[PDB]
Amino acid sequence: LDQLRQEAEQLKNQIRDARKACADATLSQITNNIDPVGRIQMRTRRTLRGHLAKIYAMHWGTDSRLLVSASQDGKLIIWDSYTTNKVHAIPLRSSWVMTCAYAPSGNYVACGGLDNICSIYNLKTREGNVRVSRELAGHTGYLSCCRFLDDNQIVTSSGDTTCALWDIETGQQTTTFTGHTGDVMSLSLAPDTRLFVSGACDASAKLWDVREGMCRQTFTGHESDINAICFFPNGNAFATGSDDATCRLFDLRADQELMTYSHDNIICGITSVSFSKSGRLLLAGYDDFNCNVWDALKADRAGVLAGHDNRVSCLGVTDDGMAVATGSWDSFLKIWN
Amino acid sequence: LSAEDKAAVERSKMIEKQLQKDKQVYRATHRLLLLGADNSGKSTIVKQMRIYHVVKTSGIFETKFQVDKVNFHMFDVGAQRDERRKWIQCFNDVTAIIFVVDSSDYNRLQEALNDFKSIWNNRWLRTISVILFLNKQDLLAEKVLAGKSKIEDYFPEFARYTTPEDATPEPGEDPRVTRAKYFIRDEFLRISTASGDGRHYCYPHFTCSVDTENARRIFNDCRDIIQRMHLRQYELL
Amino acid sequence: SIAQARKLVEQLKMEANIDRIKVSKAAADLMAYCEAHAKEDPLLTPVPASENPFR
Amino acid sequence: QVQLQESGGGLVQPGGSLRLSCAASGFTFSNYKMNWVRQAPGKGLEWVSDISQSGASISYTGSVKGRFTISRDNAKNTLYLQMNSLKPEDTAVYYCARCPAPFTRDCFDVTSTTYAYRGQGTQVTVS
Amino acid sequence: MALTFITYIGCGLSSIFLSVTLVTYIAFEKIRRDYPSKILIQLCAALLLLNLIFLLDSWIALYNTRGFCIAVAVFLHYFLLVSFTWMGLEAFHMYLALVKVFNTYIRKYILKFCIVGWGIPAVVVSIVLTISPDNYGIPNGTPDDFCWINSNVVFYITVVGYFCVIFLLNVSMFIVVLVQLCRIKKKKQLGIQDLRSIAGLTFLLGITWGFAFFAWGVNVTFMYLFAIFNTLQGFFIFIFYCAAKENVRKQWR
Ligand SMILES: C[C@]12CC[C@H](O)CC1=CC[C@@H]1[C@@H]2CC[C@]2(C)C(=O)CC[C@@H]12
Repeated sequence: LDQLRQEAEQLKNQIRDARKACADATLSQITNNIDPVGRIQMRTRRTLRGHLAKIYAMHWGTDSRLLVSASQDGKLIIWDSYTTNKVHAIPLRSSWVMTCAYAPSGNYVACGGLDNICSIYNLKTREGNVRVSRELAGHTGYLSCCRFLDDNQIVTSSGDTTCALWDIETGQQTTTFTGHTGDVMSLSLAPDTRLFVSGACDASAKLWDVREGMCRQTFTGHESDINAICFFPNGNAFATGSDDATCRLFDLRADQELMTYSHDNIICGITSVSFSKSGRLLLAGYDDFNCNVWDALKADRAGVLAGHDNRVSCLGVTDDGMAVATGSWDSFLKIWN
Repeated sequence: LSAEDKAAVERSKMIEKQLQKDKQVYRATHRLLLLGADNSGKSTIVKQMRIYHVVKTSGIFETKFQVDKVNFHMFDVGAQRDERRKWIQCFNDVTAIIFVVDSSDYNRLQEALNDFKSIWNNRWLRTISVILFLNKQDLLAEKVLAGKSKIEDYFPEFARYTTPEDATPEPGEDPRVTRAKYFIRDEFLRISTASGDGRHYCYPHFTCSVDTENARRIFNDCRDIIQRMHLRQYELL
Repeated sequence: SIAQARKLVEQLKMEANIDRIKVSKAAADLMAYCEAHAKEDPLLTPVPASENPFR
Repeated sequence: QVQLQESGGGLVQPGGSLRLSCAASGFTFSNYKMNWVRQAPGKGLEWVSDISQSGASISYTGSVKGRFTISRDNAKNTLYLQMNSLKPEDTAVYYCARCPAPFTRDCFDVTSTTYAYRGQGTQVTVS
Repeated sequence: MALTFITYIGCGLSSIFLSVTLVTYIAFEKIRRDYPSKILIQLCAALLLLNLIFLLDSWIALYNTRGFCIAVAVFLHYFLLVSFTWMGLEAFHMYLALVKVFNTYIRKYILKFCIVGWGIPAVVVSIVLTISPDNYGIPNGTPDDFCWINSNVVFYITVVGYFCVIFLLNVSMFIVVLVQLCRIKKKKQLGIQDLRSIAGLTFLLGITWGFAFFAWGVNVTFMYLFAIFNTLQGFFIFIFYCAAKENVRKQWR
């Protein structure tokens, strides 16, 4: 510790100098000849209601039709977005769920919360009633996010500053990703399911490797807690929403700052971040009851999604990109197209 | 409307019915968040209310107690890290926050004051009333009667403090005990009545370990909280 | 602690050896992906209500 | 990234004055409520003082009401703590901590262990 | 001839501002989530219907036909009873929010209130019609040619007695609310919004309808006072419950 601190400081200085030398021109002047997105107007095509307490998590399905929503009344509801029909109202043992995931195959739904347990529910079962398939209890802190990897592996970030890749069939924790000093708030899987980024309570996001968990990269550009994270569609970049009322677009294999999405009249922190189908639009939900839409390549607001009383706390974009569904703390889901 | 679509809608309505049955139970019960450090007799209070009226790394422990045929669901955190910045936002819709404070020891008294200040002035925790419990008044009685620990050592303002005229004396209590007890209560109330502006209100109590009236006190304070909320709906407050 | 500092310095040593591309090339790749997939973006270009399935 | 560097503080006679400086980098200093905490040997983290944005809400703990003062310079990106008269009891490691979530009134878990937005700290020994 | 002009202008102002209140509360669903607003909209609609039908009955000199006069008298009586029942229902609601505070949830609260608010007056009107349809042929009416109850024997039970029960309940709940307010204001912790809001409660509960006792005896000044506040009940409700709320004004812009 006598010289380890100094060595770490000088190594960080060297990394910063390398990053500075690696930056020729920022994204501002690179995308200077691109025509603007052009004042996107989006309206509430669907309004989904039936949750009692605040809706705190949601996740779109791969078919872009069914979406799962987890609300703090201990309720897990799968909605058919087209007909606004709710399927599989799943009751939870712990009414403090903070995250929900929908398996890519659509056969399982994950939910976790303050009970330190990730419950995997089997949607398609012979008996016909949804039941808990597997309870994963290895974390010592609240589960903030969870994402299905291959219908048998699940990556869950907890409040004990650790991520964990599990093995649902055996119920044991396969790999543990450590390195965060603050509790991890969100995680996003890469399109190829070989990488994933995690944003925690520190000013840093970490790109890990699911195969061995050796934590390739760390990006430090924010100033407060990072509440949301999501890759670009191509998997070579990701956007982070933090608590300092700013969004930031980092790029893999460059370790750089591409864009900062913020405005002077914005003071509430970001809560959820998602991308459009082509990655041109970045949909960010805020604590001022809005879902400001940004042009990713030009960093200017393109549209605002009103109609929510409390904070949004969750939003997702369909795999085909037809619609965007935003939850809220007023217990109402809004689907926009 | 296809025949398959008819069944899908019919299943949803048979879902809607269950959700309506669940809403009857969710609204009947009042959820209470129980805070407090390790020194406070939080576990003793939990045990007292659990026995009186009706898992290795669990993050939340839930106890439900029914008084006057109304149910209260009280949650205290278990295996959670000391950083409460994030998971405290999950309790924005609780009826009240039971803030138990060990009034005996003073090495961490100011820590409890800072915890109360942080809870009070929180954007997502505003409009939530706190049922402040000043537990273990007996231990404070012996500690202040022996005259071994001086209050002005930790809080210098105790020297220029006198018991308020509105303070109700406890029979058989020495004036020094009452003065110190009400000094602690007023020290908490000073933070309480500084930014609430009628949105939320604090309910101090001089609880002990022997006493069994904690459930009744919580019931009365929750009744007052809901009455104030309903009056605020009419903008009467 | 000594172990924590050792782990941190080893992590920084590992992170200081990866090769990174110039920011201009990454920006060009981002533009190319956002230009070659614009036609497939329903939110970018609003489709007529005929094939829009959310009425 | 966010980094807080503490300077000043060390061996001092019981009655001297020490100035503790804290240089902040990686964030907009004026938008956060800066703090000052201490950890005595074997006593754990203990809150000492805090100051809101551009001052105007200076507060202290009971033990140092009349001795310690806290100021900040947003232009110089610095937070200062002046200790006019030291006692042998308050020898400790002092940490310049920063509240999270800018533009806020509360300040959560600053005294919690492994707080992210906390400096390395400086040792102050009084004897 | 000053009573007619003041009554007309009061009813017209009440009608227009009640229509404004209904359109504001219906077009904007962000300010009608709670039960008090869902009862306020019903009461405002009932009062708007009452004022409109009273204006129509006063203005139209239909003292020749037996059908239209009876129909308008029946509908005016029904709307009066509906307004009284809705004020009583607001009082009963505040009983379930301040006196009995626990276990107050019942399925379809507003539906069960609308069943009673528009149902019991309908039953009373149906009974008074089926006993004698001529009871509404040709005193609350200004001249002797005003379509109104002519029995003067069912007028006491169907109007006065109903109003007496409603007024007793409303004044009891008003006293209870005042008691709670006074208790709260006398809990000093360490050492015009209140008066503006309480007047809104007074007009919402129809306490000003109690001047009818003093106008029965006579008491020309009390008669004028009764004629002024009661007709302006809708306008005052709009002032103290639509414009007074800050969220409504913010959402207007
Ligand atoms: C005011 C009121 C009763 C209340 C109505 O809103 C308006 C109405 C006009 C005619 C009045 C009547 C009260 C009783 C009166 C005053 C009579 O006996 C002569 C005319 C009658």
